[PDB]
Amino acid sequence: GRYYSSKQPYVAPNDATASSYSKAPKGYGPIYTESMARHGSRGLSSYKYDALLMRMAETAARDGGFKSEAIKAEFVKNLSGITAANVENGYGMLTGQGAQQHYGIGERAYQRNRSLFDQAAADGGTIAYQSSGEARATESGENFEKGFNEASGGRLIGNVSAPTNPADSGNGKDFQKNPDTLYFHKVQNPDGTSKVPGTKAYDIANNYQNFVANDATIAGAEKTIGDNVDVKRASHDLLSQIFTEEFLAKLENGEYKWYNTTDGTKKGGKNCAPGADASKDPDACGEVSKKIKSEYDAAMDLYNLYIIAADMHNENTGDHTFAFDQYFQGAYADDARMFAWALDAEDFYEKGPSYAGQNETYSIAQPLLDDFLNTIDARVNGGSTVATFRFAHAQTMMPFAALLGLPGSTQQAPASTTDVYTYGNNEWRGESVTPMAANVQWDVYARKGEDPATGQRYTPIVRMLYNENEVPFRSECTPVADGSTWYKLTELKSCLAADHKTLGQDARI
Ligand SMILES: [Zn+2]
Ligand SMILES: [Zn+2]
Repeated sequence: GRYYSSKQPYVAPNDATASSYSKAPKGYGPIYTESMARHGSRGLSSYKYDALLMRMAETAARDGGFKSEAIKAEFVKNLSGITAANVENGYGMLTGQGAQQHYGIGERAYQRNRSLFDQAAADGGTIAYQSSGEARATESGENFEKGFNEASGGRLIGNVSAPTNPADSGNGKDFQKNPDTLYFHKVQNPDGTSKVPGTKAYDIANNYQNFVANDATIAGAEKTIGDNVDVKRASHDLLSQIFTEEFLAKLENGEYKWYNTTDGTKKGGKNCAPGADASKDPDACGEVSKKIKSEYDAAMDLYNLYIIAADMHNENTGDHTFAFDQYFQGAYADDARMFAWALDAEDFYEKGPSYAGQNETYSIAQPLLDDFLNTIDARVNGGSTVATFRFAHAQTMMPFAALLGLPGSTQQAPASTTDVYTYGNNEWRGESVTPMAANVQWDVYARKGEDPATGQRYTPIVRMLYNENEVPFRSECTPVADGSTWYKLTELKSCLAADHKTLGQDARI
C-alpha cells in the first residue's frame, strides 16, 4: 500500500526464513560463497526534484496557487527539510538505513556459512571485497564488512585479500574496484577513469548506450506511458491536495514552465542547494536542462521525494523534518501505484527484460555472470578465496536478474509501442526485483572423494538466495534431486548459457 518502486527499503529476513535455508545433501559441505548487492538506501541523487518543486512553489505562492496558507507552509517546509537533509548527508550518499541494511546482510552472510568461514580462519582462506568504485556502493560494502566482522568476532580480519586497485586508502581500503563486472552499463567509471577503448568491457557499455539511445520501441513505449491518460489523471489528483484548480489548469494549458535554474527560467543560472559547497558536493548543483512542464512532471517529482523520504527515515528527525507520506494516504496511494508503474517502466525497458525479440538490455550483465562462475571455478580448482562479496547498483542487478531469469524478471513486454509493459501484463516490479540493498548470493558445496561412476571428483553444487529468500534457478535448470534447490555446477554452466539446455539425468547426483 506504499508503492516505493525500486526505492523500497530492504526487508530483512525474519528469524523463520533466516533459520530454514535448506541443507545440502548428505556428504556435501561448504567450499565457497559469493554475492552481488546493490548499495543500500540513499538520499536524492542531485538537487533536482526538490529544486524544481521549490521553483514551482515560488510561482504558486506569487500567483495565489496554493489551496491555503497552511498547505503552502507545509509544502515549502517539506521541500526545505529534505533539501537540507541531503545537503547535510551529501547528495547521492548512503543513508543510515542503507548502512543498517548492509550491516545486517553482512552479519547474516557470516552466520549462514559459519563453518566455511571458521575453517577459512584456521586454514588460510581469504575473503575478497569488490565495489564499482561509487561511494554509496563502497560505503555499503564497508557496512557489510563491519557486520560480517562483528558477527565473527573479528576472527577473519586477517584473511582479507589486499586489493591491487582499492576504492580508497581509508575505510574503503579492502575494496577492489571492478567496474567491468559492477558497472558494465557505462563507459565512464565511478572513480572518474574510463573503460579502455577496444576492451570487451568498453564495447559492451558503448554498444548498450548506443542501443538504448536510439531504439524506437523503447522510446515509443516510454512515450505512450508518459502520456497515458490515467497517469495524467493521477498526476492531477495528487497535485490537487496542494495547488488550486486554477493554478493546475494554467499548468495543464502550458502557461507555466520551470527549469532547474536560480529563477526557474531559461536564462537563470545553475542553482545549487542552499548551504551546499559545490566543490565538496557537486551533485548539490542541478542540471539546468531539467524542467517541470506538466502536472505529470510535477507529480512524478513529488512521488520521487516521497519514496526517497522513506530511504532517509533515519535522517528524518530534528527541526527540519519532512512528511511527504501525508500526500499519499488513502485513495492517493492509488496515484502512487501509477507513478510506481511509470518509474518501473523506464527501468524495465532500459535495464530489465524490456521488449521481446532483443537481449541487448540484459546481455550486458554477462561479465558478472561470467565472474560468478569463474570465481567458483577458481576455488574448486585449488584457490584459497572462499568468498567474493560485491557491491554495486540497480543498473547491475536489473540486467543480471533478467539474464538469469530470476523470479520477477522472466517476462518480456510485447514488441510494441502501444501494447506496453503494465502491472497487469508483467510480474516485474522495482520493489521486488531491485529494492535497496537487493542482493543475489550463491552458496557452493562439495563432496569429498572420487565419484566411482566417473574418473575424477564429485561435481560441486550450488544454491541461490535472492534478497535472502532461497529460490530455484530458472525452470530449464535441473536440480540435483527431486525437491532440491541445489544444482550441479556443470548443470548451471549449461542451463544458464544462451541455449538454456539441461544435462537432464546427468544433472542428478
Ligand atoms: Zn539539520
Ligand atoms: Zn482537481
